[PDB]
Amino acid sequence: LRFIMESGAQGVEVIVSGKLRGQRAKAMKFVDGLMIHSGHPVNDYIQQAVRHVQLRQGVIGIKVKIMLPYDPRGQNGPRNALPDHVQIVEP
Amino acid sequence: VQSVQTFGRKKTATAVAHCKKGQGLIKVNGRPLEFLEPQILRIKLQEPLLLVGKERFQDVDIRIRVSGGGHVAQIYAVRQALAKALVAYYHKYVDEQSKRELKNIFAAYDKSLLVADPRRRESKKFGGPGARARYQKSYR
Amino acid sequence: IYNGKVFNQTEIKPEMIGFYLGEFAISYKPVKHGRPGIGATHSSRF
Amino acid sequence: HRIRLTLTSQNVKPLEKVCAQLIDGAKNEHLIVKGPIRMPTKVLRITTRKTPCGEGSKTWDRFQMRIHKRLINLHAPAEVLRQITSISIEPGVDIEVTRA
Amino acid sequence: APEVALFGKWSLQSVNVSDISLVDYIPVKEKSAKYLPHSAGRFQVRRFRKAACPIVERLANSLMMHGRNNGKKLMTVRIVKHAFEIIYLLTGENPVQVLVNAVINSGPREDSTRIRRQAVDVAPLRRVNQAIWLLCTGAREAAFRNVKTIAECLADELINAAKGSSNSYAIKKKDELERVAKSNR
Amino acid sequence: TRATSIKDVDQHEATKSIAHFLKKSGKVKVPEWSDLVKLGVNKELAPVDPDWFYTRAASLARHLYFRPAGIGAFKKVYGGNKRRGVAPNHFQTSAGNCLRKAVQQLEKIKWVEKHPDGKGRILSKQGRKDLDRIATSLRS
Amino acid sequence: DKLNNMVLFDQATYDKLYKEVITYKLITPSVVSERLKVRASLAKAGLKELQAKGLVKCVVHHHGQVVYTRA
Amino acid sequence: NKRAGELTEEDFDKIVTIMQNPSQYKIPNWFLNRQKDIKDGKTGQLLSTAVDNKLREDLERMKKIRLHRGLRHYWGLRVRGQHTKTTGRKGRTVGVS
Amino acid sequence: MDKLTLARVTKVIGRTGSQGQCTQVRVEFINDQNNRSIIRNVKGPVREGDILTLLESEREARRLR
Amino acid sequence: SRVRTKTVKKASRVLIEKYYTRMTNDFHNNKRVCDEVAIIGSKPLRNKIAGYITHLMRRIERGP
RNA sequence: GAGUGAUUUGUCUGGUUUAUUCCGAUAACGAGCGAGACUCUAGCCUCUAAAUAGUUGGCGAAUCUUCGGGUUCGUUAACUUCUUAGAGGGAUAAGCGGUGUUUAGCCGCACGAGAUUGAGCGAUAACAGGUCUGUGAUGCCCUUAGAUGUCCGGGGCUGCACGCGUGCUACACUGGUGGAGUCAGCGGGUCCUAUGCCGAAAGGUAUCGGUAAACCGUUGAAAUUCUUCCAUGUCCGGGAUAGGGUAUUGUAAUUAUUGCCCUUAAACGAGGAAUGCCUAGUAAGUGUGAGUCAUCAGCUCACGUUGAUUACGUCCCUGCCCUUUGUA
Repeated sequence: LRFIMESGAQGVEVIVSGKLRGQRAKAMKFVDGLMIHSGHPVNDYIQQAVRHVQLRQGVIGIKVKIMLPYDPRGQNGPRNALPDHVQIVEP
Repeated sequence: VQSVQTFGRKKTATAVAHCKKGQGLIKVNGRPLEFLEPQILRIKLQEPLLLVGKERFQDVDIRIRVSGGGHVAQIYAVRQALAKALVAYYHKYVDEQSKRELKNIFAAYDKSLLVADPRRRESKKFGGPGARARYQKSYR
Repeated sequence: IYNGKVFNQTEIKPEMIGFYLGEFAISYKPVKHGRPGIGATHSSRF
Repeated sequence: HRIRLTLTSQNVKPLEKVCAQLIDGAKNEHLIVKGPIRMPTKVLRITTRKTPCGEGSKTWDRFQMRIHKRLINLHAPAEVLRQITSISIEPGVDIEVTRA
Repeated sequence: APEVALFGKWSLQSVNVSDISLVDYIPVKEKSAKYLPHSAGRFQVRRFRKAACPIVERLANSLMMHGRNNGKKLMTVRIVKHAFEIIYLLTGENPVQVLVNAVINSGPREDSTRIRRQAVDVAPLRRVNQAIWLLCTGAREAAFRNVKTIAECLADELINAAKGSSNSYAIKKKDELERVAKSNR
Repeated sequence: TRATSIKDVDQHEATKSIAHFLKKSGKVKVPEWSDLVKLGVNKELAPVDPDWFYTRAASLARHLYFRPAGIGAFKKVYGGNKRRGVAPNHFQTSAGNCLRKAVQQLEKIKWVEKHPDGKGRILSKQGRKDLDRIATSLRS
Repeated sequence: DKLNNMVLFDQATYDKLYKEVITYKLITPSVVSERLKVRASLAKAGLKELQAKGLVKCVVHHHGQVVYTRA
Repeated sequence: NKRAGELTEEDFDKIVTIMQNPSQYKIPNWFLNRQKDIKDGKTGQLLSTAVDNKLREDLERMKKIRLHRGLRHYWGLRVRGQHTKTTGRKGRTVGVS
Repeated sequence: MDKLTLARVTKVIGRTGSQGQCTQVRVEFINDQNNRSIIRNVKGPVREGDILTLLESEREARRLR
Repeated sequence: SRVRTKTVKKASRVLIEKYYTRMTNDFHNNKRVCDEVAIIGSKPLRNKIAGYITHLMRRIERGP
């Protein structure tokens, strides 16, 4: 989480689910910054990945979601700003 | 060559009317206006002529090509195209006063004679047989 | 003729011309019913 | 002869960019270019049950892919086409030439 | 401007609504004088838009019930035209006038609601609606499993309702409703 | 000014007159089993009219006046809804032998040629003449 | 109770049709069948007979309904 | 287009003769309800009680040879492979205990 | 036996009834020198200016609370 | 419904404060000036902003 | 800030909004997610273009004609109205009246194609909800060759005193039967199949064209429209059940794959207690496409065609949201 946030992401969400402590499964969620969930801008600003880990007790699922920053140059993130973000030209 | 082209629309039926300087001819898909099916929906095609006057229709030859939709939709599209073609002819080759009189008569009788009805079928959604209806729910 | 479990013995009479062999060796057993159990009906479900 | 340039894609922006590049090349060369002819878009729909099992309410995903096609008619016997075709490229758009 | 006549046979400008209450809820003349009772119009966008739908249009709309006959507005319009012709051929005056009289006569003026019931008055719009519904239901029930056609049953129902005789299903139901409401006052 | 073609007259009267003329000509050879068959699977009984062959040929000619077509196209044209008993109805094509025989009889009478591109049948140079003559006879 | 409707006219029903039916303001197969206890098909056949003879004016001639009036 | 009561007797004899000998009057073999009989091999139309007699004979033959169809026929069950779990019930509801 | 009294709806108090199917309306008698005003319960849709035909007019509905 | 969200309200407030001179009483004029003075990612959003700006102008004329 | 603390306030008295949507008040200030915005879709209208789309002609042709015109093919120019798909415009509570706290907004009018088109996405926190039978996703347990691996041959998953759920077909003249006449859209194809010929049908046969705005295909669908017979009769409603014959798929059709021909022709006369879905191009009726597919649709996912009655409300029933209140 700290590395992703330092890398310039607006927000990050990491979920680790499975047999982390004891027989009964649980899910641990770590959230930093601001993250969007609904709407088309999700496709442009949100980048997700899912993976699995096979440990002695069983399988643990890892989910990572990163909200990219608004990059006008179109290198670190989407070139177009969020639809509801109105930016004002200073006079 | 005095000629205008208009179109009437209804559901999916669309009729394109070519109206030119003529001798009072009314044709749709090459057939007279008095031999269109269904038979009851023939006064609907005659309404423009009845309301406005054949005296101001005999000077033109208007040919209507209708396709799509069903019988009622095509009849309504044809009548709308007829009215719009007459209005366009009077706008492009007759005085704006007669144009306004024409429009006033048609609108006063029926608004759908000049402006298309925007209603179209609404898409079906799963979990039911149609747009809004849902399959029977068994609670037990 | 094999019926799926055993070999049903059948003599071929002239009356069996034009028929499949399987039609003379029933593959199942006729059903004789047994006083419906608990799940039958809705009153006995409880 | 008539050279047919057919451009196909699943995204409209790259396809239109490539079309505009080709028209600009033809006009600069002073060729007999026929404007971009826009074929009806092809919609491939797949409707599937969301659940991997048979349980729960019956919910469906409606996936669809769109294919857009552009035609360009050229009257060009000279060596200019290879130049125009080679200069302008863009990912996601597939182009092919036919000697109609 | 030429005078508009329903089916090109019946005049509307000579029709009068006796009930001043329903004058503004039974559209017959002026803007309501339409040649055909088949006009594909939106009469449900707002609440009272249906009040402007022509009365013969309303009768045709309400005749196409019992989904066996759902969506068959052309067949229903034919039925209405035949019934009107029978009306004129049997009585002698304007069939549209006969229809207006039947609608005026078939509307219950007091009903019952669950506020045991309480007697309440009936709005003119509901009066016209229920009159049309009762007439159509009576015609349908009379025509079902009968040699008499739907057109003849509708003609008889409309004539009886217009005359106010206690032979029409609509008049009988109106009397039943008013009597029950009077008892429940 | 009017009633110079088949399209300018009612098609019911047009096909009636065409069948009447075809019967009068006496050059049409009705097939042997005409009174022995159904006109398609969707039908339940044989035609009530014993002269159904002439009416079918007249309808074929009247439609060929409108559009060139083939045996399969006319099978679709004369097909209809078939009731499968307890299952819902479905579209079903008509028979083919009757249409083929009627078309061949019209070809014999020289009322139908083959399409120049060899893609069906077209109303003949004489077929158009005869049908337009019948239409103007209808006149009125 | 079943409708015991005759399929072809008796002589009494025939002259009844030729005397009184022509005097009705409203003439239809249904009403004629109800009055004379005949099938609707027979009623309408007799009505075509009357129309051909010119004793009745046809007002409606639909396949689903036919109406006649006194002439 | 004529009621059967108006028809005279000789007409009825004509019609019954045609029915009993359809092949003579150019009625094709595909128009008959008993073609290529399994026993005799003749193609004819079974009229009146002949239909019931032949149905009885067919059922007797199948049952006697112990065909699956005959056994089902004689047990009283459906013979065209229909599901019999839910439909075809014409008995009395049976309770539990 | 009370004369058929025709009354115009001056204003609509509001909806009423178990399911809100009735409407309370203030009604003014048409042919009435004193211009009698009362409150009535109505069935079906009603708006200002609608004319109701009260079979008997002595009854008055209870004002909405 | 027709209740303007805080996004529209804040955008209208900022635009009125920073470009009062260019804001007239005409909806089309406000739309035009918004088009050039602000980068708005949706035409409906721009029209909502312009409408609320006109509505605010009407009150500003009456008083603070 | 308040409490020792669990926890509270922020996250509200009030008004308003589909909305924790806004106005505003305020021991809180400043923020995030969700809502909204957003993407696709439906209109209605102006620039780009169109030998895979079309029109207006011009030119030949061949019919009719009441002689003035109508229909019809086969084609070289002008143009995009129609068709297609890019780029944009357009609608927002902006204008008028009333109302409202000089608000938020609400109601009506006007202008208008339109003064809430339908979908997709969709928060925190949870369920011992379903899925180990989707998976070279998987822990542990079991089994590992007289296998619980794999394959091969048969049978079953359809078996029938009975109960329940989703459905199809009907109970009829607002109809059924024989004619005649005509209007779609979504979309699919190496397999679609045109068109000839044969056959009563089913289907058979020689194969054109197409890997597609080019051919199937101007997708001649149904309901519906006009006529003929039938007329209240379980009958020309209904077509379950069953017999015989016969095409096609497939290695194979028995436990009938399906269809086609003749025959048999049952219950059903509008359905008790109960109970479901639904607010406009909607319900309902009506057929078509696709998925499944060697063959088999009464199922599902979509498409159009014909097209309404009723209401524009309420919290009575069933529930949901917020606040106060009581609780063992």
